Amino acid sequence: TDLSAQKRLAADVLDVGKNRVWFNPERQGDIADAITREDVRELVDEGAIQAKDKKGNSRGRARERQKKRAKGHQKGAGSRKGKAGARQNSKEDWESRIRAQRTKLRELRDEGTLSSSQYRDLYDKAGGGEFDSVADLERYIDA
Amino acid sequence: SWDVIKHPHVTEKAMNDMDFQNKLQFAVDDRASKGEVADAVEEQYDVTVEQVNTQNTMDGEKKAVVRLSEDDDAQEVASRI
Amino acid sequence: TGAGTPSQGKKNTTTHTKCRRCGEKSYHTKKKVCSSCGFGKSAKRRDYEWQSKAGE
Amino acid sequence: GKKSKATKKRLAKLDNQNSRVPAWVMLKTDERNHKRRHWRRNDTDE
Amino acid sequence: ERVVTIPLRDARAEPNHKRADKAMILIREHLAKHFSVDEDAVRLDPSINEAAWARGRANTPSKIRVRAARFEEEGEAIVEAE
RNA sequence: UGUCCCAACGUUGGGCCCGGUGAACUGUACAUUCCAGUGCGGAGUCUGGAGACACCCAGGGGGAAGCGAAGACCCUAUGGA
RNA sequence: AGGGAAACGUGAUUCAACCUGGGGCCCAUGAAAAGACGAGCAUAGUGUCCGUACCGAGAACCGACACAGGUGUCCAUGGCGGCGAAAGCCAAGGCCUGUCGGGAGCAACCAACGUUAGGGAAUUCGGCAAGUUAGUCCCGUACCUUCGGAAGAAGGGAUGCC
RNA sequence: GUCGGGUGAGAACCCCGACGGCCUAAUGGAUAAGGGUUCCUCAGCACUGCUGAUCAGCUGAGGGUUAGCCGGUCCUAAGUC
RNA sequence: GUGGAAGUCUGUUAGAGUUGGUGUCCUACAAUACCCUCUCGUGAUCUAUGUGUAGGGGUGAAAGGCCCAUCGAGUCCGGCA
RNA sequence: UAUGCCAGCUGGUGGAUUGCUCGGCUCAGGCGCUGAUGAAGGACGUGCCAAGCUGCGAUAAGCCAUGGGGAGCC
Ligand SMILES: [Cl-]
Ligand SMILES: [Cl-]
Ligand SMILES: [Mg+2]
Ligand SMILES: [Mg+2]
Ligand SMILES: [Mg+2]
Ligand SMILES: [Mg+2]
Ligand SMILES: [Mg+2]
Ligand SMILES: [Mg+2]
Ligand SMILES: [Mg+2]
Ligand SMILES: [Mg+2]
Ligand SMILES: [Mg+2]
Ligand SMILES: [Mg+2]
Ligand SMILES: [Mg+2]
Ligand SMILES: [Mg+2]
Ligand SMILES: [Mg+2]
Ligand SMILES: [Mg+2]
Ligand SMILES: [Mg+2]
Ligand SMILES: [Mg+2]
Ligand SMILES: [Mg+2]
Ligand SMILES: [Mg+2]
Ligand SMILES: [Mg+2]
Ligand SMILES: [Mg+2]
Ligand code: NA
Ligand code: NA
Ligand code: NA
Ligand code: NA
Ligand code: NA
Ligand code: NA
Ligand code: NA
Ligand code: NA
Ligand code: NA
Ligand code: NA
Ligand code: NA
Ligand code: NA
Repeated sequence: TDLSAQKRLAADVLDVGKNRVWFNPERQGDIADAITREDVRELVDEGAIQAKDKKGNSRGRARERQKKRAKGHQKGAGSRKGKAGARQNSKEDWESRIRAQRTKLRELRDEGTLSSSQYRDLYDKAGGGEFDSVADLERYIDA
Repeated sequence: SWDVIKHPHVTEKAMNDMDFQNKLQFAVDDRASKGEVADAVEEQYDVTVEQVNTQNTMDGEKKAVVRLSEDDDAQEVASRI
Repeated sequence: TGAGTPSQGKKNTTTHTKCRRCGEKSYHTKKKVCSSCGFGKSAKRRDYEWQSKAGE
Repeated sequence: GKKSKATKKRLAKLDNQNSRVPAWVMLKTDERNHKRRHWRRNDTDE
Repeated sequence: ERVVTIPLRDARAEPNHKRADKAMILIREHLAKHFSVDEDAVRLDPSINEAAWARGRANTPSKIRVRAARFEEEGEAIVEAE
């Protein structure tokens, strides 16, 4: 018996990789006689032909690590591989910070805490990189 | 002068088209268009051609898959030849 | 790179083809001229006296 | 490659010439196809 | 029938990446000798095979307890893990 | 730091034996040779001695001025480029 | 509608494709033409001719061969990893056809290679070959210089897990 | 690769299952050129296949490629006639 | 601090190249290959397809390099015995 | 007396030799243009089964007429 033709057919009918189709060792003779796709579907319905299950990589160990790293662990000098600027894009970080500080000053303005002249002064200072962060900005604001 | 229809292309597949789709397959002169095949077919067998599909074969000949109207029956038209 | 074997690999260009006029596979499809019969270059057929011994 | 209708006709003929001398001709002639061409071992024209 | 312990120390004479194969041969050779039968007549139940190949082709276990039975009209042995 | 003193052990694939498949190089003839001599002055074959029972397996290549290429060097040609 | 044995989800983050902006550079200025838009709607008729198989490569291509060579494009967003389209490991998919096998602890010898005490270039034309060093962070850095550089100079320290 | 089993006159290498592995810009998927029927089916082993073969890209016979909306076709480019 | 310049750096990203091993091979896997090592890798860059230049002529970041395994004057046939 | 040397015998391999000639080579006489009224050449077809050659051209190893020829032919 040579069921290689059928393998090809079952894989298309079951819509699966040929390597996943399973032929019951006790029914080679019958499968051997399967000539048409329909013959195949029929043997499929009798469970003589089935499709093994595809695996997936377990993300269990990945998740635990993900937690430790999200909490601040496993990132010591001994765990870094890329240059600093590689681990965190300096320009990208500046865009983050400067936007925060510009959004902050924007709120205090509308909010009334700052006069369009104080704001202007602070905005310009921020664009000039005078505040390390929003907190630092607020601090400076309070004289 | 060359004739349009050469002869009926009768093979297992041709049968399936005839029994399940009401189509007739023919070997036709490769200079013939779908239009010509349609006409030539109706006049020879007295039927209503609905559609024609052509294919220039690796046999040097042109094959035409002619579908008849529900009004006509391929199985019967072919049974008289 | 070797001009030999390794340079044979890029040879997938079609040039000389079956000639409409003489039937030989010498119609250079890029030149549109037959190297065998001259079709595409000369109305008269390509022929030369050196295609045979001088006294024949 | 994209073949034309003509080219296709030619390849077709070539394929047909690639058949064997029918058995009956053997008997009728009281006793080879010298134009046998394999696709891999041989090369067609054009 | 009986229960036998097959030593597979001799599979180390064969290149390491191919121990499994050699071990499977030793097992058949062993039964054939100890059960006075032709190595042709020795049938190893897949269990045995899976035991030997458990850690791959290169890491076969040094021994293997095998259960075998002898009989029939041409003489033979059927064996399996234990 | 096995480049070396100075080599060792081990790993894998060969190598060796078995089944199957199955070329080429090379061949005037003869040929078990060795030491000397002699010869166109660089001899398995001449001369004198010595040695030498036949066949086969494995080896590393001393000799056949080994095999491969009508010497590129040099000179000659009322030669070539 | 379809598809699924079934359930036949909702939110989020980062976001290839795709869309749409801003800046900078040229002693370099980055096609053309058909066609489309501009220029509505109903109904009906027509839409012929050629290609379409398969391979696309450690066997379907070129290389005399089922040749370890050569041969263009797209998939560059599958998971862990990590700077990464890297390694290493693993999915999906593919494969056991880089297609002869059996046996000897399996000697000499060879090819690839691991480890060698003490010495440490004595080796050799020559350190050829092999080896040492290494990622990341902190400290620190000479001569010289066209002031750009030299520079990762050198040298010192740290590095896991919970 | 290995153990079972299937077919067969014949099975290490044709097929089924399990176990063990290989490939991760490729040994996966879709294609251009080029090839030209190599595609599928049935029947075979004198040839071809680095051994064998019940297998095959081999031998023989049949079958297979369907388009208004995917390409060509149309436009024009270096340039060509 | 921002900005992100460069025939700029590191880099087996893809791709291109070819320094040493005078390794493996050298009746090859191969009439220029295999492995490790090494160079370039935003540019005078690499690359597909199309197209132009023809033999005392092309093309040449120049080696007398290259013009289909053919180059200090291609190849084919003829002069030609 | 293994491995083996020389000659022969039987069988083989091989295809010389002899014989044969549907082919060549050369001389000699006769004759001599074809084509847009589409030649020569080529391509693809054409047979019951048809791969090659020959013939032929969708009227496709052929159709018609006249003469010859003759009981066979495809
Ligand atoms: Cl912007
Ligand atoms: Cl297409
Ligand atoms: Mg910056
Ligand atoms: Mg079509
Ligand atoms: Mg050359
Ligand atoms: Mg066929
Ligand atoms: Mg000489
Ligand atoms: Mg000289
Ligand atoms: Mg001169
Ligand atoms: Mg397709
Ligand atoms: Mg192969
Ligand atoms: Mg030491
Ligand atoms: Mg010294
Ligand atoms: Mg010395
Ligand atoms: Mg070195
Ligand atoms: Mg097939
Ligand atoms: Mg079969
Ligand atoms: Mg650079
Ligand atoms: Mg680089
Ligand atoms: Mg070009
Ligand atoms: Mg010079
Ligand atoms: Mg040539
Ligand atoms: Na037909
Ligand atoms: Na071919
Ligand atoms: Na060593
Ligand atoms: Na020697
Ligand atoms: Na990733
Ligand atoms: Na094999
Ligand atoms: Na600045
Ligand atoms: Na190299
Ligand atoms: Na010249
Ligand atoms: Na000459
Ligand atoms: Na005449
Ligand atoms: Na014929």
